[PDB]
Amino acid sequence: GVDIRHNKDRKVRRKEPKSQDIYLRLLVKLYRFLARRTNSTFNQVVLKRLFMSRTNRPPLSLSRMIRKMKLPGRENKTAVVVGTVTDDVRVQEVPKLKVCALRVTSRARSRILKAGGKILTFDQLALDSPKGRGTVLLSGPRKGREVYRHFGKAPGTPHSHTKPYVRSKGRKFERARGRRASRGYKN
Amino acid sequence: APSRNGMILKPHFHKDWQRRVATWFNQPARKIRRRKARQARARRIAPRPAAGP
Amino acid sequence: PSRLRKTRKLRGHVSHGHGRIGKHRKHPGGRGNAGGMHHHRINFDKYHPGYFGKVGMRHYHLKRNQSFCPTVNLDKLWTLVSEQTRVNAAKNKTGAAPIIDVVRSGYYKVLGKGKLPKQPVIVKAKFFSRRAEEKIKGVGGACVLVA
Amino acid sequence: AALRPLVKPKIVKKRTKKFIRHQSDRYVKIKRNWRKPRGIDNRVRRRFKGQILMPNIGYGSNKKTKHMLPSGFRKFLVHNVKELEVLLMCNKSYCAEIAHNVSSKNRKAIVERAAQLAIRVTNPNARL
RNA sequence: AGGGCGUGAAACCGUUAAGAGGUAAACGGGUGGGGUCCGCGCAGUCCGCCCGGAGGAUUCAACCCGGCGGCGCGGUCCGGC
RNA sequence: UGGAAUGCGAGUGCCUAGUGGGCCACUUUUGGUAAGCAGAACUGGCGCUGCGGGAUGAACCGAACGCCGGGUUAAGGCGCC
RNA sequence: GCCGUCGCUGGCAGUCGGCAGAGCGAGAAAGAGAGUGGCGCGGACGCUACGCCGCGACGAGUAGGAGGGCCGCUGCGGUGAGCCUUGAAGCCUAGGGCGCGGGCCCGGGUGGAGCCGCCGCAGGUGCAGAUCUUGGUGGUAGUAGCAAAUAUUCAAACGAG
Ligand SMILES: [Mg+2]
Ligand SMILES: [Mg+2]
Ligand SMILES: [Mg+2]
Ligand SMILES: [Mg+2]
Ligand SMILES: [Mg+2]
Ligand SMILES: [Mg+2]
Ligand SMILES: [Mg+2]
Ligand SMILES: [Mg+2]
Ligand SMILES: [Mg+2]
Ligand SMILES: [Mg+2]
Ligand SMILES: [Mg+2]
Ligand SMILES: [Mg+2]
Ligand SMILES: [Mg+2]
Ligand SMILES: [Mg+2]
Ligand SMILES: [Mg+2]
Ligand SMILES: [Mg+2]
Ligand SMILES: [Mg+2]
Ligand SMILES: [Mg+2]
Ligand SMILES: [Mg+2]
Ligand SMILES: [Mg+2]
Ligand SMILES: [Mg+2]
Ligand SMILES: [Mg+2]
Ligand SMILES: [Mg+2]
Ligand SMILES: [Mg+2]
Ligand SMILES: [Mg+2]
Ligand SMILES: [Mg+2]
Ligand SMILES: [Mg+2]
Ligand SMILES: [Mg+2]
Ligand SMILES: [Mg+2]
Ligand SMILES: [Mg+2]
Ligand SMILES: [Mg+2]
Ligand SMILES: [Mg+2]
Ligand SMILES: [Mg+2]
Repeated sequence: GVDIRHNKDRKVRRKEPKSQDIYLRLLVKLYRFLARRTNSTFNQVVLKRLFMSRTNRPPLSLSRMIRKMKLPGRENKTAVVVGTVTDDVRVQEVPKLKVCALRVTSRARSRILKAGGKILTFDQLALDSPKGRGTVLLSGPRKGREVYRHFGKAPGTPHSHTKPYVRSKGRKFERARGRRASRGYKN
Repeated sequence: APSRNGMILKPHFHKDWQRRVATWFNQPARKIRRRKARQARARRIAPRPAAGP
Repeated sequence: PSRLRKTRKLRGHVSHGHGRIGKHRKHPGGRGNAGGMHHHRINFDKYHPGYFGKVGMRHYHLKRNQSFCPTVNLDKLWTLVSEQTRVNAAKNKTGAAPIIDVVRSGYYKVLGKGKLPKQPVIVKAKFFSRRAEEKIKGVGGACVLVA
Repeated sequence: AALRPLVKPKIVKKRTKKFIRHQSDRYVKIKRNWRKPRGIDNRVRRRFKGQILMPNIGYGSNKKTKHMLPSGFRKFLVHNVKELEVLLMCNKSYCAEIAHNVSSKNRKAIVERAAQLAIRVTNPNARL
């Protein structure tokens, strides 16, 4: 008679990626060695974020990378993004940067190479810094998707700013009874 | 009986729609037929443009 | 792939994943949106508020062509015109400001949202915002109306 | 002078009898292949005393002596002479086996090549 | 394969062989006994190194010539991509 | 000087089946003469659960279960079965 | 002792070999680190890293959910210089077995013409029940029965009767 509930005995976190692509698995094979042979936690964090899904590694924009590099102290420091570094078109000035990512879009690569920077991959980042010294690990907006606007507290409920699932917005699409104080009630 | 959360929906399948189902497997054969008719018109009017006036 | 679906694992199981006490009957709670005012009131209150009733005027013969008015922000105003125009506008000492024709690019109204780089513009658009006009006159530039 | 394996451990088996299906004795339509009973008031599925045993995971054999013949070898099905160059190297551990649809004129060549390569055949006298 | 004839299963029936029989038959665990064949078993597996006695090759190490392959921080050879 | 003792890795977001007939038991308690009656409060079981005991047995006592060997008990017993 | 699950996101790219020095189980934040003045050619296994190995605890189950199937059926794209009239599929088997199991492989017989393994793809893909549908066959059982309307007998013939 053993009274431990087996509800939360298995940790449902990932061990291997669900993707069947071979380049990502080779990067996983390299960072499995670096995470267990280096004492740095950087390799463990990068190995963990390689396992995650597409929604868990959101795209990072170029101007938001420029802002986090204009944050002080981290001069001559490389940037490590596990997801994708996409171009942000609403920026004019761009310094030279040392960007490390899986995939960078063509406009962003043209902008970085025109500014005079450097775009590295993860194996080149492991050759440059094995433990990961001189790096700043960044990430995109996790809650930035439209899916998280529907999540949380239910609509039609006081103090709940939640987008309802409406097939088409308009004047006569979920506006009358639960939304007007005139016709019924509002929350 | 709707579940927890989802879009309200109005499927327009309350009529007998299965009698009137226009399958589109005629499509590449009709592309070939339009192509042959267009080449036939182009061979019919020999100096004239194949498009028209 | 029917071999990946759930009907392969449920062979041998009697109720087929639909319960032994309450059987998988055909339509236990009506068809479609049945009883939204009577016995599905709580679901439409908690998840589809405002669904019942009318609000607003009934515009009889509506025209999306008349309602067509696409907007563009000042934050990505320079994406419409090529980059060498920005290079030459920054390079010219005389002050020859570039003309951005917004209707040519395919937008009617110009709204002023983000930062505009410090060089004069001549924005030819159909409609303008007050904040957009203030940003354009604060940077330097003109707001030419066009029909 | 039969072909001895490299190591000969004691192949222990937790159970040797077949897990026959419930009520396979009564009906001829019920086969001896095991199907788990999933009824509400059945005796085998809720483990009454003196009933038919159920195939749990605890009846599994040891990983050292799993899929192992009583001679000490592991089976491998061989179709032709070309599949014996696969097993010439792994000789003392794994053995060969000729398929049922192979004709006798090719079984003779397979047995002769395995006798050259010192590979034990489970059916060396399959047609004659 | 013998004119509703390729292959000819199960339920069921007949014959032969074997075993058994008053708690209806049947089943699970454990043994015992008897048959069917299988191990083509019945003086019992081989594999390396060394010692000793008996034999046999046109043979060992080291040199000569030719060809092939690997490497060269040749600290920094020359020439192509 | 992580400002009582003891113990344990925690927090958080989606999608979501089945269920929405229950029953029994120490204690409290409503109606009823009472009920293996009807209806409640706490907690545990049955339902969903095998096992040893109560001869028998959905709820009682002990105790919860992968497959085995040695030992030892619980609840119950130690004239024979 | 053995099987599986969970956890240590534990360990293994260090097989670094006359281009060599064979280790990081040890109570104690961190280097078997570079410098500068006073004969014999030798060394088992490994590692389908979706793999291998070591520690501990855990193991009931209805409705229900999820994962793994080198479990099974049919067809397609590849693949096995695949199998086959010196015998394919199907079927039977007191034979040898393997896997916890789904099931699978050989030996013997029948059979006479096609069939299968692996990577993927697709479905009309797995039965013990539904007073299930079709077909066939038992106990009943050589049993109920061949009992309404008065009745047949002898000789001869045909004919195997
Ligand atoms: Mg459990
Ligand atoms: Mg759980
Ligand atoms: Mg539901
Ligand atoms: Mg839903
Ligand atoms: Mg035209
Ligand atoms: Mg179940
Ligand atoms: Mg049912
Ligand atoms: Mg379900
Ligand atoms: Mg029930
Ligand atoms: Mg229901
Ligand atoms: Mg339904
Ligand atoms: Mg009402
Ligand atoms: Mg029950
Ligand atoms: Mg025949
Ligand atoms: Mg024929
Ligand atoms: Mg026949
Ligand atoms: Mg009910
Ligand atoms: Mg009720
Ligand atoms: Mg009551
Ligand atoms: Mg329970
Ligand atoms: Mg119990
Ligand atoms: Mg009693
Ligand atoms: Mg008690
Ligand atoms: Mg014991
Ligand atoms: Mg007694
Ligand atoms: Mg246990
Ligand atoms: Mg379990
Ligand atoms: Mg039989
Ligand atoms: Mg034929
Ligand atoms: Mg089909
Ligand atoms: Mg049937
Ligand atoms: Mg008679
Ligand atoms: Mg009679």
